[PDB]
Amino acid sequence: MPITINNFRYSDPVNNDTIIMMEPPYCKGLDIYYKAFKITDRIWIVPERYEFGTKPEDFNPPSSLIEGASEYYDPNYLRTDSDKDRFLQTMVKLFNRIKNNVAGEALLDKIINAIPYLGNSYSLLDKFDTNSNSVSFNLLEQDPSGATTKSAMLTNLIIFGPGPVLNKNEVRGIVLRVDNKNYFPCRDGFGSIMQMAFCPEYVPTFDNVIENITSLTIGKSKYFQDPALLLMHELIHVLHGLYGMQVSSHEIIPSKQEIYMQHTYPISAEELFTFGGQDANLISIDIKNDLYEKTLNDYKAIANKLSQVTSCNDPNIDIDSYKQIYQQKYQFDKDSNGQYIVNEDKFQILYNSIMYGFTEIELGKKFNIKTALSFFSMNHDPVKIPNLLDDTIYNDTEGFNIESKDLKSEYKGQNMRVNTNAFRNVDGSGLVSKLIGLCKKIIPPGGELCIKIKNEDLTFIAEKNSFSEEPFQDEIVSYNTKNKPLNFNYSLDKIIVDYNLQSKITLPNDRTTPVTKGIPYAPEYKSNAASTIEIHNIDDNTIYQYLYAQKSPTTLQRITMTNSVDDALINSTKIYSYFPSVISKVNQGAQGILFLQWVRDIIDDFTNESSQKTTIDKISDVSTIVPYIGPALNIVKQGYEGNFIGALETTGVVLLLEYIPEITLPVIAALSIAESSTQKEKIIKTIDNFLEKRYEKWIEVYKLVKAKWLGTVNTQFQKRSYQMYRSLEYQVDAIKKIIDYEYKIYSGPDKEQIADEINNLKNKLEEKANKAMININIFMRESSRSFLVNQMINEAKKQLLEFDTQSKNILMQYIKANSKFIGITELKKLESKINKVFSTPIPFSYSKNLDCWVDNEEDIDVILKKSTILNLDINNDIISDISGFNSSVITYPDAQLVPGINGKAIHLVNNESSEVIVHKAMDIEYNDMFNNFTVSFWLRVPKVSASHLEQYGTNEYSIISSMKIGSGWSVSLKGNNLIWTLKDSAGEVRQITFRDLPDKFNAYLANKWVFITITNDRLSSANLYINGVLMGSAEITGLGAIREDNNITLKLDRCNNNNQYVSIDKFRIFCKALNPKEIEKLYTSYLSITFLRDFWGNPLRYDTEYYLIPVASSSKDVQLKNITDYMYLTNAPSYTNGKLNIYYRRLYNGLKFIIKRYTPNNEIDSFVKSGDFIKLYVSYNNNEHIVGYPKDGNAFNNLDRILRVGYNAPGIPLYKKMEAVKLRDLKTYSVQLKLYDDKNASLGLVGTHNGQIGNDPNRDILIASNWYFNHLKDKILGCDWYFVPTDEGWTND
Ligand SMILES: CC(=O)N[C@H]1[C@H](O[C@@H]2[C@H](O[C@]3(C(=O)O)C[C@H](O)[C@@H](NC(C)=O)[C@H]([C@H](O)[C@H](O)CO)O3)[C@@H](O)[C@H](O[C@H]3[C@H](O)[C@@H](O)[C@H](O)O[C@@H]3CO)O[C@@H]2CO)O[C@H](CO)[C@H](O)[C@@H]1O[C@@H]1O[C@H](CO)[C@H](O)[C@H](O)[C@H]1O
Ligand SMILES: [Zn+2]
Repeated sequence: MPITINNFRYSDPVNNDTIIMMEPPYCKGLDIYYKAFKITDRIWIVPERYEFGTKPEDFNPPSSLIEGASEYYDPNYLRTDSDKDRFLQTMVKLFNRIKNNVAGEALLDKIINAIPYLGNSYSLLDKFDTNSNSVSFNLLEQDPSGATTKSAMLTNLIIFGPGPVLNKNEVRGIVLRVDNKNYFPCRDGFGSIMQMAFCPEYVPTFDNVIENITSLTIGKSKYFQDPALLLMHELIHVLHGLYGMQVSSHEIIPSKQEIYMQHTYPISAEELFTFGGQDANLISIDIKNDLYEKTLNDYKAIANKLSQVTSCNDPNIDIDSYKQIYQQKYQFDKDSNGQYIVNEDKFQILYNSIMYGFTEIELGKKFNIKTALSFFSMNHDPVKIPNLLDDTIYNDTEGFNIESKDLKSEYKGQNMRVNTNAFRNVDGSGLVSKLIGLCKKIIPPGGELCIKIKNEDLTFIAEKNSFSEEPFQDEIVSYNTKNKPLNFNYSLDKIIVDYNLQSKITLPNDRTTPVTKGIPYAPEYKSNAASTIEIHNIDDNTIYQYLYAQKSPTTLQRITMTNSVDDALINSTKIYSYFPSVISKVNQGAQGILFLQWVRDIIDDFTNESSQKTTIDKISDVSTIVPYIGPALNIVKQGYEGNFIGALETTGVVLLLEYIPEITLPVIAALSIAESSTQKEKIIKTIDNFLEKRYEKWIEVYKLVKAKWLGTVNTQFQKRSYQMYRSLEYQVDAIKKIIDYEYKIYSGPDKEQIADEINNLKNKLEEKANKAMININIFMRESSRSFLVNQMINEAKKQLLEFDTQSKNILMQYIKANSKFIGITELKKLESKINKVFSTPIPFSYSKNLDCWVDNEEDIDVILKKSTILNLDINNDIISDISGFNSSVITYPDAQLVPGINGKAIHLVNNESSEVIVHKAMDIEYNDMFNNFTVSFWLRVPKVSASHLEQYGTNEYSIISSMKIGSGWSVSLKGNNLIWTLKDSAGEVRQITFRDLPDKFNAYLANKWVFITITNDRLSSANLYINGVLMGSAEITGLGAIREDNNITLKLDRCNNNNQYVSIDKFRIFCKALNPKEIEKLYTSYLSITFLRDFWGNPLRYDTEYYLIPVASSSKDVQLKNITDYMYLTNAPSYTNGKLNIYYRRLYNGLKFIIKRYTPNNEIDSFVKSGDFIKLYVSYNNNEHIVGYPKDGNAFNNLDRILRVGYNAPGIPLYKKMEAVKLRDLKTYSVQLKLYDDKNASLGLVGTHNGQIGNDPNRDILIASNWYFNHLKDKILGCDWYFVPTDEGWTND
């Protein structure tokens, strides 16, 4: 099953197998050859520049660009044999990187097996034709004689070095010249040789600014991209091309009229599907049906075409071999006559796998590589990665993000501020960008002031012509018209599951007859070179002057801040600012006495000013408004100067846009019926088809508006955040340059003492600028949402309501015409359901679908998924919402991460910095107010000591709360009592108080991971569950509206004990009250079997001391009789406390055991996986002694074998090979242990047998026996063990 990646040096000799002299497709018949290397089955590498259709002068750096982002040019790259070996070795390493993750392994398998069709639309119908440069390349071989032989070879991919532009990779199918037109076999189902132009050293950079998630220690920074993910991105284009599904229509063209509009190439639908995520919805659902149908016809043509084949130009080609291979590729079936036919069910699964399965984003997650969030996310200058072949910089299992160097966490290996060894800045000579000029008329104190703006800083505004209007035209319902799908998507996880099951299919030999037919026509290189700049002339100051005014000079000079934008543009020493408080304190030349106070007062003013939030009652679905956006960017209405909040009350969120798009829609034509010939059966079907196509209009039109929003509205709100981030950074850079000047002027005694606290206050500026961006991103995210949900979607609804009433006339006149046929009973019943349907509008969804019912009981996993509105997961030390609604999450400096039930968990200590905040998305803002809901999470709290129950036993502290004013819900603790509280608008209160059990070894709030679930039914009661079992209940009826805080806060609040902590994992909210059967499935979903677990519920680890306790006899510890002798059970001591109502068996007595790997490899993991072979040691007198059974040693009933600690009799072998497993009892944190001999025979599971050895007393002695294997379904069993390590959260009293 594993795919083989070949190794070679460029200097290795030609062998006519893995190393050849290739004549590439666009050189066919010219007898020009290049050394080529077979990286794997059907993939070649040619270390040469992609020079096809070019001239030498195209490779030099031009003066400017016509379109797009920055481009790096270097004609000397990949010239020498040395350069070529370097290129070859880097590619091999990147292919090995891809192979070593199963996601990437599945991608490579699809590409290899998706062989092109031996033929195309203009080839012979009865024949397979290998005589085309679309499918085959020639190659020159030698004999021992020295004479040569022209053969040919079939292939899927050929990888070349980069063309002129080094940082823009390309994938292209071979083009054929037919009737003086370009024909692409990679576009109508057949496929072809795909040619890639690739360069691994030069990569794009992106940043962190817009992201919903935010850490305050990470902050905002730039990142560079992993070459392996860039390679995989292009391999997705190769995959589409090979199945012949390359999309080349319905492009998104940028408008380029105004200054603010970005100049790019048209964005293909190909690119958007490959990148994935939300921006694949720029293509509206109707266009996806067009593309699906196109490919369905193309494949049907091939199924017909393949059937006619009885010959081939190559005599050696076995015709029947290829037929079964193409049947497999295309998922064709056979009719009983013997012809190939398209099964449409099997087609839909194949089509979605290719177009919507592999995407950059989804691969990024599987590989732990950081990606951009949107396609329109800002690119910066590319960087160079000149040490990919150093394993200390980039390895073939983690890339840059290596765990042993602490660079996996928070994707720090890609972070340009942290990992400064891994990159170098690109040389200035070869880098070129599109700049536009902007000149303004100014009065002398020559004629003008001109600035240059970068194309990357401009905004993308989509053309109106780029979006469909097919949902507005006439649509004819009939009997035989079909249902269209409204979901085009496919799971990468499913693709992996499919890849793991599918049986191997060997391909035929890829050597074939020579290529003589055709003429090579290489497409000419479309140059992006330019000689001049576009200059714009506007007399008013735009946003671009307002940002340029905030720039500081690069010189160690005194600076001042002003509120006059025209002054700051002229004077080099002056800077624009929009914080009045900050402007005063910095401009006054600092005080000689109390200099530290002056610097301290700068920070207080910057904090007060930059942190300002507000709301507007008339804009009810925007939680956060930042007032200073107007003064900073010059977004202002006339007669509202210095009053941005009034300007927003009057105009609405549309004030923030730089281009107002037309939101009015044409009339949606009513549904028409063409069904004259009618039986009674065919009428009822035509009524059902009429209702379905009516439903499909609402969804089609909704998704059309969303597409338009994404390309024309959302892109404008996105840039405003970058413009604010740039602005806030300009202000921080200035204030620091003021302090740097005034520090060097300052003359006092303690200058050297306070030095580091001055640098400590300069750091606090960037902290408060990042906290400001949290509000600004919430403002732009929710404004952009409000314009979609309200303004734009109301236009769709207006036309859709009119579409309903017009189509109801047409439906009930068709009913009138054929009303007679079973009237009395069905005509009345059929009319009743129609009036129910058409009266109800269909709701618009901005994110996931609010479905909190789900067809009575469809399926418990589906019910749980569908009803989820919040779900916190922790990936690579980042906490985020994965539910679908994508609520913003804020992680504060001292929120800590610890081992969890399946990954890592949140850990909260008792100070104000230890905090996690979820700002609820607007879609789920008020779902708690009147409706049912459920909250679930794993909890772990330490055993409260006898002292702290006396001190802090009456202190109630909350740990999770939505409460303001004070209304909401909260989870709180008080001594050993768990408390759920529910409080409404009018001050009504309902609580559940759960008294924990006195036996702390069996208690829920005594240092163990336990699963909490709290349901809330408004028409009855709220129920508290722990591990799926009901523990408490309280009545919720007679309770009004609940009006929460917009943030759900995870924090220790009003807790007096400064040493208190808790741990919370998998925090989740559902929009309904779960029943016990739904809870049980939720509880057990988290209990995996991959990793074993300790007594506390955390992952069991190697090289860690553990005390053993048998589950069946939990009041017993393990003791040694003597070294080299047996182990046995003893009564463990205990602690009782009458007045405080607590007691427990004392921990940490008995033998210390240690687990080690039986066959140590070079792993980073210290986690014990189920099935791992292990060696068990006892740690006695700080020495390690092996546990095992000696050959023919003492044993009860000849079958229960007595274990021996550190046995070493000279001759006799000791069997010590053990296997750690989890065979039973999934809810308990126990593990079993199987013993083996030298020949791999089971000596049994480890447990105990009652008896006697010598004249010792009667003891439960430790043994190994196969007896247990016939008893694994018993409720209690003697082979289950707790592994108990010492923990901060349990000390004996
Ligand atoms: C109760 C007991 O002594 N169990 C130990 C067992 O002893 C054997 C006989 O018990 C069974 C059993 O219950 O497992 C009886 C079944 O009918 C047998 N089933 C079959 C053949 O299909 C099994 C089976 O033979 C074995 O498991 C082999 O794999 O054994 C037990 O009744 C018998 O006792 C008397 C007998 O009553 C009488 O004729 C006369 O007095 O002689 C016998 C011995 O005094 O003895 C059988 C063998 O000695 O043997 C197994 C061997 O692995 C265990 O030792 C088992 O004790 C369990 O051991 C566990 C871990 O080692 C753990 O300590 C449990 O708590 C013990 O019950
Ligand atoms: Zn692409």
